[PDB]
Amino acid sequence: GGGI
Amino acid sequence: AIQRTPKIQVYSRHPPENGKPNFLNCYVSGFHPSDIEVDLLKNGEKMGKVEHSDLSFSKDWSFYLLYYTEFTPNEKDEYACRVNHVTLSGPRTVKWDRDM
Amino acid sequence: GSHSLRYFGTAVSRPGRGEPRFIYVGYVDDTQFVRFDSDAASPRTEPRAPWVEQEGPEYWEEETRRAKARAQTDRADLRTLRGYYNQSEAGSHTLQWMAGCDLGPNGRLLRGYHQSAYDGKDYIALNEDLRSWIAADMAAQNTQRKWEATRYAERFRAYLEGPCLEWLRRYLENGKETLQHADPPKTHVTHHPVSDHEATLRCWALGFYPAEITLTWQRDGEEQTQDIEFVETRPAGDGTFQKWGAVVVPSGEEQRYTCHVQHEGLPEPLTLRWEP
Ligand code: NA
Ligand code: NA
Ligand code: NA
Ligand code: NA
Ligand code: NA
Repeated sequence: GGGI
Repeated sequence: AIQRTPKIQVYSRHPPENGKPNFLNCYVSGFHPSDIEVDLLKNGEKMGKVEHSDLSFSKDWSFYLLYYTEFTPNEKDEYACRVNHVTLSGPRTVKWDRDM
Repeated sequence: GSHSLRYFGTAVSRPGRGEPRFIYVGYVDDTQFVRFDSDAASPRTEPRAPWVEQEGPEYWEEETRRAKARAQTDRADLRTLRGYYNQSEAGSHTLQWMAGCDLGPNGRLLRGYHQSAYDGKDYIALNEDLRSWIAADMAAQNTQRKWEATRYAERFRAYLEGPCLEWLRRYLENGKETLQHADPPKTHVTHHPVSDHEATLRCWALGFYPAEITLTWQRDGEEQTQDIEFVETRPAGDGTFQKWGAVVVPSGEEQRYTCHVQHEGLPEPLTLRWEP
């Protein structure tokens, strides 16, 4: 992903 | 969070035969978190030249590692695997059994 | 067959002692073929199977780039998660992810995966329909809202639907001689007296690939659930697997017991017995  | 105690199996890659080179395996699995210390023991002494797989994990997210080294079984030598983990109070040692 | 390409990642914070440790691995079916370990001086994504070594310099450059970008984000995520759960600055935490595609016997995307865990517990996973997310708790619900806002599900599905399968087919071709060869188990039964009137029969399955196998004992054709021990399938270290199952039996009654082994490498289910 691109950031939790 | 969740911490899990490693399962430990010690075994050879191929059916053991005295005088026939082989690989001695210690498979630690189902543990969490990932830091773990695993030693292969020959007559109680730590073996050098022990390698291990790259850290991986199973479907429940618990880790597993294979530690292994070359060995040539004979009638006199005893082998074991010794494991330290945060979940373990002191090291846990499992003796190699040729029938398992 | 129904093959899979899957990547797994572990990020472990080391607070007060520098950067986290990132260890990433990739698999086709049950065969590992790449790794990335942040603990080298100049870490690179590296081959771990002979049939990927032929990929050119550009492949390794891009997969190293990918790994480092992933590590950058995992670093940030470990930070974010510590805040979400209002945890102390001290103490190590673990973030894990897994993602990949299954190729269907019909040559199309059969299933997709994208899952994450924090300190060993499910955190957020892509639904099987590949359209939406499943959040374990209120912290993961915040991640879910951000990933909906960036339409991540659709973007990741496009990876699963296209390049994931493309690369999987290429791997399967380049390693067809090992990847597409079902190594059957070599099987036998050993006999170990336990007393003057009982003995252990141990049924072995050795050297098989892929890992999926069933091994059970029967007495007079009935499934045996008492007096038994089975070990979980375990790696031999050469790319194949092992498993055994043992049953304690009355001496003189060994021939009532049969071991049953099923594996992709065996055309029929195998029925075996101890053979003195
Ligand atoms: Na270690
Ligand atoms: Na300990
Ligand atoms: Na197959
Ligand atoms: Na094979
Ligand atoms: Na079969």
